[PDB]
Amino acid sequence: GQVVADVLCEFLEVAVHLILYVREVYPVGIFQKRKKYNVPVQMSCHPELNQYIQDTLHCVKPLLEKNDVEKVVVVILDKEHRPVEKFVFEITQIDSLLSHVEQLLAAFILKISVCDAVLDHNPPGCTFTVLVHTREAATRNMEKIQVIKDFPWILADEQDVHMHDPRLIPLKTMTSDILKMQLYVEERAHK
Amino acid sequence: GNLAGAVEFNDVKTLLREWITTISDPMEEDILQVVKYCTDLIEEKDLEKLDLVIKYMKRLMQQSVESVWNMAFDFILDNVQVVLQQTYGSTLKV
Amino acid sequence: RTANILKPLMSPPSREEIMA
Repeated sequence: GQVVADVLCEFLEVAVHLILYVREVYPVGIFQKRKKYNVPVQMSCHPELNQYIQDTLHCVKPLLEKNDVEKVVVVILDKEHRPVEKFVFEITQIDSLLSHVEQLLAAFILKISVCDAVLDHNPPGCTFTVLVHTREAATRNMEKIQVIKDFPWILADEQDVHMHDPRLIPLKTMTSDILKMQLYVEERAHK
Repeated sequence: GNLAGAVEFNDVKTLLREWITTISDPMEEDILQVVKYCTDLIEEKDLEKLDLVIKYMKRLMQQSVESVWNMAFDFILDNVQVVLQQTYGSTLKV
Repeated sequence: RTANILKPLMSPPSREEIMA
């Protein structure tokens, strides 16, 4: 069921672009709307930013193939390179309705699109990064993820990760034969 | 600059000898811990330690009977080189 | 200090780089 990796990587790329739209990491003047999941989405048209997102999900896809990823996380960092909010895609993995699962992903997009309602404003000058939490610490994980030259990965320190006393804002959970995933946000207690 | 407790270098050289010499199949977790130790030396601007750590490990790991320690060394260095290539524009000599 | 968290070394382009 490595279709899941192909489906998830498509979805995560779309969800990362939308997350940076909705949280204002980047100017409105680089987004353009496009249709995924027969819901609209708002994707970047900046090449360097698009390359960073595609480079990242190119390296993750094979860890997804073996169900070796517990979480893919989009981290909003503050100007001090400190996490301020985290969008966590928590992942658990033939009556096969692959066609119906892709459309269950639309509800993620609509929840993401309206999530500034239920979240505090971020400090100005935020950037982001991507964390991949593996199910187990395995040599094979890092062998698979270092395939793009000029795009190496490292093991994150507690600084790349740690938020004191965060709040948890659940957004959407799905429960299928082939894809068990939920999206929740962790926001920093304060600014 | 942590390696599983040891800040002082000579202590690191000592945690790494006990580990490589007495244990014939290392857990992947500990190999990853040495890679993170090495990439942290890069962030913290200690290329001399980095060089000395690689040299110490290359001796001990390549001298092992157990072929696992040989492939663990290749793995460690591979993940250090790709960090150096980007952070410094270059590759560590041996 | 468990070692199961991977991240790109590289930063994405800064809000600056993009409005060139």
